[PDB]
Amino acid sequence: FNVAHGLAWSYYIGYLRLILPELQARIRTYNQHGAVSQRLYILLPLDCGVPDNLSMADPNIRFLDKLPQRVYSNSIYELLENGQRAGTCVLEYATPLQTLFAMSQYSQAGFSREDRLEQAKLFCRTLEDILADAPESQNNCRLIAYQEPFSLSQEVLRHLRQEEKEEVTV
Amino acid sequence: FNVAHGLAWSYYIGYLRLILPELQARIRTYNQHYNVSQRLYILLPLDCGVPDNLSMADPNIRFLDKLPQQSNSIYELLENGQRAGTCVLEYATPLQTLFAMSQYSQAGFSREDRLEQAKLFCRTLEDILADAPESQNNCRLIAYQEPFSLSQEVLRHLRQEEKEEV
Amino acid sequence: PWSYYSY
Repeated sequence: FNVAHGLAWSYYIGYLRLILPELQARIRTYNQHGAVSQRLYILLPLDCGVPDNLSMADPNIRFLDKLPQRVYSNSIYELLENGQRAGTCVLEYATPLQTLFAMSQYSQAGFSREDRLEQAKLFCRTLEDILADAPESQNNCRLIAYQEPFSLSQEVLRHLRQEEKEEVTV
Repeated sequence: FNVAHGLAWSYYIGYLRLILPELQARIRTYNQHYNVSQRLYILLPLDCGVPDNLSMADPNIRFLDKLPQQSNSIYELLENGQRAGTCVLEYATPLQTLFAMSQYSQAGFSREDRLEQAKLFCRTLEDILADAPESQNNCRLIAYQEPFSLSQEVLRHLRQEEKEEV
Repeated sequence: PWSYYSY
């Protein structure tokens, strides 16, 4: 009874597959007006704790604007270092992770905190395999899996600079 | 391996648990007028084929109104052009996720796998609602395998519910 | 509907 399989497939079939194909084009139009990354960075906190505002999780992550255009709203966030803009990217949480959290607060589910973490890892692996064989192929999508004990802004910044490195070497 | 498990739990955790608790109150406030049923009837077509308009599936199923808040819609059921029943009718949306996977070659999801997961989705959702407080027996599942009148199949369940109520 | 994820 692996609930992550359904959550991952539904997350790709019902959401990721419908916003990723034209994601770059929306970013390119924005970048015509600083610069924004080309990929959608999805945060996968293995504790399955998704706050309503990303600014709370890390003070160095601050809202900048929403990416201009079923229709779904993605928003561009800027990451800070000593109060200075070190990176800006489209950041969003893995929404199915809250479904794992709500199940663990549902006594009739039998979902323990250990089961939630275990399913969170399965959700991350399955989405990886899905996107790997996917037309978007993570070419517009990066997966951020992190287990809080940690600067979240530093972890996304590390991947952003690596993406820029790849963009100029390859 | 079984993708229906996630779809069922997500459908209950992310949707059913948030509309079912107050469903009767919204229907009761609506039912103040025209002094209909108290349950949410979910259609589970085992073909995983969800039309955009329910009127197409059966011409005897017609839209009447949307349940006002305190989005679900109230449908009217016909028999020989006469209204024989009125209820809040809706599809099990995760069934389209099963259909889209069957049209995704990279998934490895065959038409036989779609039916198997559709049946598993129905059984799993049944057990979930059985042990659920929010269910309150205000939600009934209509599972039907197309070969049958869908309007008649729902009608059979509405009259049974009224029978039990008295 | 099933706009479970952000919209």
